[PDB]
Amino acid sequence: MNRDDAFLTVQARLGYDFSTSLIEHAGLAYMSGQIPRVEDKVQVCGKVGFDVDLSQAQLAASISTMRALAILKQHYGTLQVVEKVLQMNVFIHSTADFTQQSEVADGASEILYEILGSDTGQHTRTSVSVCQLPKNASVEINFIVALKQ
Amino acid sequence: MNRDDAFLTVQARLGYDFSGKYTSLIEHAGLAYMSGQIPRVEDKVQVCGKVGFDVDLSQAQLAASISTMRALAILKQHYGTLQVVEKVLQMNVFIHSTADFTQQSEVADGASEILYEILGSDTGQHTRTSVSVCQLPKNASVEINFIVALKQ
Amino acid sequence: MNRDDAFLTVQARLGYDFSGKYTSLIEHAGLAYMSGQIPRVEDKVQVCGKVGFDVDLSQAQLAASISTMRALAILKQHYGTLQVVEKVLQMNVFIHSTADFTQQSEVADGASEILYEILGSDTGQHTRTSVSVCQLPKNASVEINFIVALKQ
Repeated sequence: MNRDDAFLTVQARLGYDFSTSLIEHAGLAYMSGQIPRVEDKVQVCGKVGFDVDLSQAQLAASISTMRALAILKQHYGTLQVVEKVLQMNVFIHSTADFTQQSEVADGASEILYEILGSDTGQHTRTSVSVCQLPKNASVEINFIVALKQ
Repeated sequence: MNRDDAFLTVQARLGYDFSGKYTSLIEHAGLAYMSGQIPRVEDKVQVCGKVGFDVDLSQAQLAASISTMRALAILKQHYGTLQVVEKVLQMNVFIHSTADFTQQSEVADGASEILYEILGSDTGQHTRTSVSVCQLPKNASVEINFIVALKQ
Repeated sequence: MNRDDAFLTVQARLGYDFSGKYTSLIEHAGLAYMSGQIPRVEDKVQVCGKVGFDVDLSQAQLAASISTMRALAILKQHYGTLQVVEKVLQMNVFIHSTADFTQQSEVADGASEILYEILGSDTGQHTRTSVSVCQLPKNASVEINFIVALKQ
């Protein structure tokens, strides 16, 4: 399966309709932080490790990533424009005893590998816990993406 | 048109003078990377405390405005004029808040609005991220960093 | 004499051996993006805990130093030598701390000093952001990421 069809499959599996947010400069796309919202309605709200568990937090990370990918696909028409996801910053709304930030971020990284593949899905990342996020969201993720020239 | 006079006007409206182990700004390949700015002006961090506890939404928006004006003053000092700005590529807003504060977007609007008023809706467009942190240098309420594309 | 010798000297001074699903470093257009580094060396996240509670300022500075040395070791492994570094464009420092900790700048100085000691006051110049977070992977006390310009 190619990148755009794989995207469609992940979108159907999650059960959401995903189809300034992004600025392009010098072959790079800078993307605003994305919370797990669709239309407006924030989809996974709460504090990870208290009222949100690890599985749900990974889901939230997946949704934020799919939103970013949808924004790219809408702006450029196809995910074939992605050369590399250079950087992914994951901010997790959690308790002060939660230590599984890597596993939560794996929920986003897996989406990248599933849609972009072994090589193009490679990315650097940072994962930290914050004490709150916009509209009580549980995860927020931003990206810098290299675009194919 | 006249971004520098607009900057001076915001400085007058806010009532602070901005024309007063790391580096504030580094340029590479036509981009200026800027260090995180807390609201320090005329010495003294201006709006200290925890948003949603001893700092309210309006004061937090002011704090965001001050951090942004600080960044613009640094740009004006390095490049002589805000006409050097092609685009604010990225603005990261870190808000020192309580665990029930969910209006991070409204706090960040205090910075974004300054960018739009001074630079215009075109050169003022920017991506942004706004998250709550549990503390900041010198008990500051907001800290903001930037990546700015430069003209020519 | 050069930066690699300085790295070995600082490594001896610190007393850890650094030569021993994401990617640590990706290069694009002459920039190396680096993942956030917690103070992991000799298969132990070193230090760990909440700064201002069970980690004091000195230990947090050591943690910041270890994360920085890790980043430098990754660059040296990828490129064979630290002579490829032109500038550390950006260093973001996230500190696991209490809600009363306000010395984030002093913690980040532990990283900045490593950069200056190994790379020099010129190549070691960097912009920086330092904020407190409420937790980190594996209960770590500091996590640091980097954007580094390469000489070309």
